[PDB]
Amino acid sequence: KVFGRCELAAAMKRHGLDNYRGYSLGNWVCAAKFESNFNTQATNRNTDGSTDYGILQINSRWWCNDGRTPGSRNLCNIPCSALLSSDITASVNCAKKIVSDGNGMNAWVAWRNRCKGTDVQAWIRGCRL
Ligand SMILES: [Cl-]
Ligand SMILES: [Cl-]
Ligand code: NA
Ligand SMILES: [Tb+3]
Ligand SMILES: [Tb+3]
Repeated sequence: KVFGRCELAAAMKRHGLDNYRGYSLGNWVCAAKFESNFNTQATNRNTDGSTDYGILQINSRWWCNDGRTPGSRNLCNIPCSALLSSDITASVNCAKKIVSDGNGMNAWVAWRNRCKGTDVQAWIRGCRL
């Protein structure tokens, strides 16, 4: 599923991401925009053989099991395919674990390079929230 901007903002708010670990909602919408272009089915293969999955491009080396990432951990206790669902619950719950790791949202390269330090509130302006 390809989310609309405000549709995704409302779903993330319902699942408790607004101000989670201090990151306002616009940070999460901005991250999803540049990680996946709002597409729950996005996948991207990395040079180390791991793959990034879903709207927040969660990585199979640490967070989910895809059966082909040797020596990988499954810290979110989910098959990576669950992160491609039109229902974002699994992605949100796993993202909450990731952002609680030491580096916060710096774990997402696109957030660090394209959202951090910008007017991220613009990503939710005009939305009925
Ligand atoms: Cl915001
Ligand atoms: Cl933080
Ligand atoms: Na794994
Ligand atoms: Tb530690
Ligand atoms: Tb440690």
